[PDB]
Amino acid sequence: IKQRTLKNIIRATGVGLHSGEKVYLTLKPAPVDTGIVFCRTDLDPVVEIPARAENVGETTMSTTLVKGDVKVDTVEHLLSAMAGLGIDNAYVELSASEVPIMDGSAGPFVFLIQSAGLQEQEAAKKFIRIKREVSVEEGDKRAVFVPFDGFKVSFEIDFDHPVFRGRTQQASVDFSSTSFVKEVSRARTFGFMRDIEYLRSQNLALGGSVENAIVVDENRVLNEDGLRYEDEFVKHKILDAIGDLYLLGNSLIGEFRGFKSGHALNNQLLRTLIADKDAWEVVTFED
Ligand SMILES: C[C@@H](O)[C@H](NC(=O)c1ccc(C#Cc2ccc(CN3CCOCC3)cc2)cc1)C(=O)NO
Ligand SMILES: [Zn+2]
Repeated sequence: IKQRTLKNIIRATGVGLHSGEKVYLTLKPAPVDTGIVFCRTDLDPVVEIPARAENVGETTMSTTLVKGDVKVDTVEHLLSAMAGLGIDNAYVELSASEVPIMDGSAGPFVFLIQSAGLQEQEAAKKFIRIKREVSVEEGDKRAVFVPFDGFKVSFEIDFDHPVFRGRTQQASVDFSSTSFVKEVSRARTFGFMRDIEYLRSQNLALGGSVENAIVVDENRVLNEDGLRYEDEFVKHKILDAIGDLYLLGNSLIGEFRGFKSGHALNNQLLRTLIADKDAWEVVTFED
């Protein structure tokens, strides 16, 4: 009902998944109507980039926010955690151009946010409510918003790989009955060994390891300790979608369905929705 921020400042450290750079992350409370703002504190002047669809850059690997010649790479997992915990306002300070990958999931971030504490603010919380279907497609990929009285995220993947043979590749999460933390937050990012070796040849995925990603070779999951969920891969796609959806700037009242979608198509959906003014409205929980 009311806007939420952090109660205290909290710090964490990690490595950027693509850049491999050590990064210091500081989450800070922020005033009412700030939204989630990334701050590049290594730069003078400090560059603030609100986590909004208009600040997304063209990047095929992850969601990247850009302002001038400055970027903040790989924001989706931390944004998913902000969205999952209903954090309206926060500054996310970074000492480098990439959010740390942590364990590849939103687990460390949801724990970090809860550890900082939650602070109720003196302003009504606003939600973006989907009023009509908005859909984007490209080839076999689709991402759609549908009106829904609540918040629901559906995803389907379809990989031609034996690890995916008979494995859950579709999942739907209705957040009125399911906990973001319990069933989505711990889902780790994943990569196919071929895709990974190719990113490595482009000097990308430098901070990647079996400690922060599920690595799938031609036969099996390489990670010795296995999966956190039988449907971990599709649950991570849901985690990614929730982070991308949070670039709308407010919690969503609606349903998202993704069909082999990724950050590029998710962002195209956000832009089409915003441009389609009659397809959405910004409302309070009471309204
Ligand atoms: C939708 C998601 O697929 C998407 N994830 C990514 O695109 C993504 C994930 C992980 C990585 C990585 C990595 C990495 C892991 C291990 C090794 C070491 N070895 C290399 C050879 O095999 C044995 C191990 C090197 C690098 C790269 C990219 C996402 O979550 N977007 O949000
Ligand atoms: Zn991801």
